[PDB]
Amino acid sequence: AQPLKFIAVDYSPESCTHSPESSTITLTFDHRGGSRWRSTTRFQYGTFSSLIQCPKGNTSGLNFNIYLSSLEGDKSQDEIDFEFLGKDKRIVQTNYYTAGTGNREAIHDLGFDCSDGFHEYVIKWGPDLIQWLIDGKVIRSVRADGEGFPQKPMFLYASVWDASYIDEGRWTGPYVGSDAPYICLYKNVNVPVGTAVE
Ligand SMILES: OC[C@H]1O[C@@H](O)[C@H](O)[C@@H](O)[C@@H]1O[C@@H]1O[C@H](CO[C@H]2OC[C@@H](O)[C@H](O)[C@H]2O)[C@@H](O[C@@H]2O[C@H](CO)[C@@H](O[C@@H]3O[C@H](CO[C@H]4OC[C@@H](O)[C@H](O)[C@H]4O)[C@@H](O)[C@H](O)[C@H]3O)[C@H](O)[C@H]2O)[C@H](O)[C@H]1O
Repeated sequence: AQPLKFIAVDYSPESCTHSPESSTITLTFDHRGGSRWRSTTRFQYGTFSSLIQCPKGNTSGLNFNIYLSSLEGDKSQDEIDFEFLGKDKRIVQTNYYTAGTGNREAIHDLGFDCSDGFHEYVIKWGPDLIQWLIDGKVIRSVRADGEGFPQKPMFLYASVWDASYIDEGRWTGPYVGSDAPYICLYKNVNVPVGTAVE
């Protein structure tokens, strides 16, 4: 594993702040919206990790995340996700996509408030096994079957966005915004050294 130091920012770069000397990338959500960072290379399998401290206060409406995707915006994509749902800061959702088909959501109870400090989130991606880990514990394991598996090379992505418009607000809640600016911290992001492609 190696630190990720070369990133790209896909929109609203003034809402993404990188402090290389502290190995910390910070995404802000406020009246300007949010932002999204990514690796500049794709990867073909490997282990991906980050310390994450989610935003303070009433995060209803917001989605903050870290995920692998073959290309954000593509509708036939492969993906592996961690997504925090802002109305409940004591859960995280995992999911994965195969050629544009998802619908494999699972909700996990964290046992902590995801904004209380840094916690470690890890995705291990292989051709027949994917694991999600939180603070060193496997929380989900999936194996390849006839129903598809993520195999395209993928970028590492993270964003904060207002998802309150999704499913009439049932997914992340209405956006209240009482505690803007919301700041999500990503520290010690680590990506595979030898399966980067590109
Ligand atoms: O949750 C992570 C991940 O989970 C998977 O399950 C899913 O497959 C992924 O798509 C999802 O990724 C995140 O998706 C959101 C929503 O966008 C997606 O669906 C809609 C489609 O339009 C997108 O292409 C998909 O990516 C995404 O958040 C949005 O990203 C947009 C950019 O692609 C943002 O639009 C941009 O906003 C800029 C800022 O200003 C505008 O928005 C804020 C307003 O205040 C302002 O008035 C607007 O002008 C614009 O400058 C820019 O032109 C515009 O393109 C959008 O705001 C944002 O919500 C996450 O980034 C992504 O990680």
